[PDB]
Amino acid sequence: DESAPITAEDSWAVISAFFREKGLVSQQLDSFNQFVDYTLQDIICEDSTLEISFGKIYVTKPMVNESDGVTHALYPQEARLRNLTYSSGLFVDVKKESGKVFIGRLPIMLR
Amino acid sequence: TTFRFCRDCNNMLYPREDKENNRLLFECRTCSYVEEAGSPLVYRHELITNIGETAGVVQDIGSDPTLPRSDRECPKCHSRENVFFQSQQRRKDTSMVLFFVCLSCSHIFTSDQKNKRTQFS
Amino acid sequence: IWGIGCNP
Amino acid sequence: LEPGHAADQEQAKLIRSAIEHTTLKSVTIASEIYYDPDPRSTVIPEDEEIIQLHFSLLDQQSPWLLRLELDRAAMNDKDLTMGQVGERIKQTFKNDLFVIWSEDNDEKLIIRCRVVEAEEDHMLKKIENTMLENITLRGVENIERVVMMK
Amino acid sequence: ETPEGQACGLVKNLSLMSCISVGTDPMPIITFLSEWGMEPLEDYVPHQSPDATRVFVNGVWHGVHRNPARLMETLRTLRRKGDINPEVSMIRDIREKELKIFTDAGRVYRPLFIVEDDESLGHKELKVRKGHIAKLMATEYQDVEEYTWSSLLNEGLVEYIDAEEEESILIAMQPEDLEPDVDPAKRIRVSHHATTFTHCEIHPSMILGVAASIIPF
Amino acid sequence: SHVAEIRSALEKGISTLQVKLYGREGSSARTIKATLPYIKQDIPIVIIFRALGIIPDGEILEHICYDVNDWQMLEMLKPCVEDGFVIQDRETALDFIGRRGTALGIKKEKRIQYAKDILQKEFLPHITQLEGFESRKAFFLGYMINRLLLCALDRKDQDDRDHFGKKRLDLAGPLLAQLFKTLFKKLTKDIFRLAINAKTITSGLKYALATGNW
Amino acid sequence: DGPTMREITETIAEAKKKVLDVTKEAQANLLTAKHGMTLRESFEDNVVRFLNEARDKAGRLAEVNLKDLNNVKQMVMAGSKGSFINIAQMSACVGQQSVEGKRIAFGFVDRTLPHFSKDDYSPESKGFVENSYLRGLTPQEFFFHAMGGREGLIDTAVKTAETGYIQR
Ligand SMILES: [Zn+2]
Ligand SMILES: [Zn+2]
Repeated sequence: DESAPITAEDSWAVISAFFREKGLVSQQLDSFNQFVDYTLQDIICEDSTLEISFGKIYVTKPMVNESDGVTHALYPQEARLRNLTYSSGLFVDVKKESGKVFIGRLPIMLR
Repeated sequence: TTFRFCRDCNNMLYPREDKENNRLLFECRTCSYVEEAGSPLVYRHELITNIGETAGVVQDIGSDPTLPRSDRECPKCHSRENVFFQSQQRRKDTSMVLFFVCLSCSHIFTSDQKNKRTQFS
Repeated sequence: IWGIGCNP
Repeated sequence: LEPGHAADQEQAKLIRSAIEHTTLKSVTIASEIYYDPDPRSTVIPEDEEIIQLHFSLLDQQSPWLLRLELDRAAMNDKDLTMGQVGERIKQTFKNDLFVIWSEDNDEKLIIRCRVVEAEEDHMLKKIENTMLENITLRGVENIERVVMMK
Repeated sequence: ETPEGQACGLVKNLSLMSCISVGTDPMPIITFLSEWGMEPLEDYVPHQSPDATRVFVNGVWHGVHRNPARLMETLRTLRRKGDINPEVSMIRDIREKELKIFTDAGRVYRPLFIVEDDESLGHKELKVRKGHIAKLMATEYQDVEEYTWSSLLNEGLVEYIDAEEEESILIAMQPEDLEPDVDPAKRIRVSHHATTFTHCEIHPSMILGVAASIIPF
Repeated sequence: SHVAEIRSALEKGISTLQVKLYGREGSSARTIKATLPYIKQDIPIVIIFRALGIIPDGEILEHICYDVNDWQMLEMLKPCVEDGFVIQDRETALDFIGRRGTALGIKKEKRIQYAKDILQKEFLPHITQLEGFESRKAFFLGYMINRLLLCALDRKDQDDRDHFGKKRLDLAGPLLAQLFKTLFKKLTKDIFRLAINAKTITSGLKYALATGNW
Repeated sequence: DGPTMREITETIAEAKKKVLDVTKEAQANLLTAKHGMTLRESFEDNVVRFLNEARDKAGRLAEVNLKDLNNVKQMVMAGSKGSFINIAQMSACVGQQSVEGKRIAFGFVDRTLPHFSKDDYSPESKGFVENSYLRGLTPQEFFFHAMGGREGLIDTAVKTAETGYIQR
């Protein structure tokens, strides 16, 4: 049929659907994704100041600085073995280099 | 048991007495407004009370899914579609009596067989 | 876990 | 229980009521204050019978009336008469509260009291409270409940 | 699952299917509410409109509403469609004359099968039907449209419920409890049923966290 | 005997409020007073309504007691009415509050001004912190009083502090926002003095995560 | 062998009937209070005694059916572990869960779980576990049994060390 009530067996298909979409640690991912995508910007508009006014924020993908050096991308394996922080840099468009400014490094939650 | 306010101020009225005629008045203390009492009952305290027993009996009571339903014939329209709840007072001292609401007609009835109420709360 | 005045 | 009783469940019952602490709060349905100015002559239809009476003339006193309504069930269960409760209120405010009450063969249990310008209902809502909370009718001061067992 | 000593019942673990509200801006909802007959609180004269429902958003009393039934219908339809974010909690407390909305972060919720009449048919049924299950089983099978968890939310089949909203629903344990000898070896069950079910559990074994999911029987 | 409490927060987008029943059953005149932040007395709730521009007994009781027929709740309020009887208008109400947050040298003008500020910004801030929103807070505080009373009158249970519907689990996101906010507040503090120290931020984010210290 | 099973099932069905008959009673307002106990208190008291003596006699029914060759019954007879209670929960009936000495409380508004209707004081609703461990618990009985569970764990955790302190 179609249509067509579900048996209790059919539960598990619904559940597999849930986990296929979200996996086991979705409250970690989701929360941190919220922080980055919207909450982070929000914090920076809740200031300025006086005029210096902060505008848009960008978060880079994970990079290491230095040695050296010589800023290059950082993979978790390398960060783990070499005792580093898996962070990305933060940058803000400011009002009176070109034309953002480096304000610190954000530890990035994996995946 | 019922409260009156100034016609002018909408402030509370307080009981005075006309001595030489022996009657009860309420005066305002914000102007000179006065009126007779519609009743000598100034104040009442109920140690053992029913008020609030049937709180929450609202037009939409039946579209409430968490409420138990039964078959007891409504003593008014004789309809057998009701919801029922126990007493909404939140005393230790309450009975375990049931209050029903007739979903066809709005009528409140009880399983209380020692019933000395007419209207509820 | 048994009954009142025994175990929870 | 005293040697030689102890089997007499009814004597146990008596001792229970003599020991268990009971205040007016334990026995009262409601308290009300009325303006009821003619001593004399009540406004309450139901109290004319009790005002009848006295009946005396033996050989004052505000228009305000405090009126308590007592539960016969809780009264019996504590071996309390009208005269007992009445006399107990009375010898708390002795000569500065006028007190009468409906009788034991009367159908409703009723205590009426008057303070013997203004203020005064309250001072009287206080008296009301000094009554419910702080008069001891029967029993002993800390003893909140008493259960019999065999 | 909780530690055995000092931490007992103070460290906890989330059950397999719970998630956590991440927060959504409440303004579209507040806006919608006024379009829909929510009298502002500078209008509310109680002695003069007593049966009114109190409307709260994130703890704010924004106003009052004279027919919450219809408002609640629409609010439910809107979330089941995706027009209000599924994460948003909406509770009507009928007897209490209160309708409460929550759009803030950190509310813990779980999904359940929605139950409707139907139609039809009819008595009350789950809105999931075998045709939906097929599409799931067939999107599973490949590894054509993806029929995913999100499809189920969007088609009003399944719905998120926080402990607060959970106050106002009636939940069937087995889907079998939505219909109309006894094997001695089975455990005894007690239904009633019921006829008034709004939701149904996906599977009861879902109250367990990760550790306990591993224990047989 | 009883308290009604709100801890009003902001999204954004702190300041707790307590409505207290000075009572105990079988005690005379059970009044209700509110604890406002910065004020060094509990203020009789009637003075607060009058501070918000709700003046007649009638309208204040209206905000609190929504059933005209509920003489029981109404009677629990007479002592409140008597409690604020000396204050008969908004200016007087404000001074009364103001004086309780203000040294004795301070001029009437500014006293009142202080009480307006507190009521605007420090009282029930989750409703608003701005400008002419007094009707909203009056009804809200009326609401709290209602809830206090329904409990004092044995009509509702006291609230269950272990109900999960009323907890919130903070996670990576919100935890990091409270740090980041503080750490952005330095740098943003600082600069009131290139020439941005990027280390302010990197270090504190990393400190809190390295040690578990919020 | 149940036989015993039929009898145990029927023993419990019996106590659900005494509990039902007391509910109807107390809902008519016929139950009389005792002295110095509420209606509700003395209602609960009756329900807990019916439920307890049902559990009790269901466990007894199981222990008589155990035969001499029965290994558990042999441990018992020898005195080497465990007790009546053990055998009874396993084979007959886990019985009443309880937090703070009462039946499972209405943690939701007037209900213990959202699968019930409001104002339901039936055994099922308030945590009588009807099934033995053998038959396994229903989800409701599972949760209520965890509730009772935790209460015991917490009390174990409060002595360790409340007692290593008394002894000192
Ligand atoms: Zn006036
Ligand atoms: Zn009817």
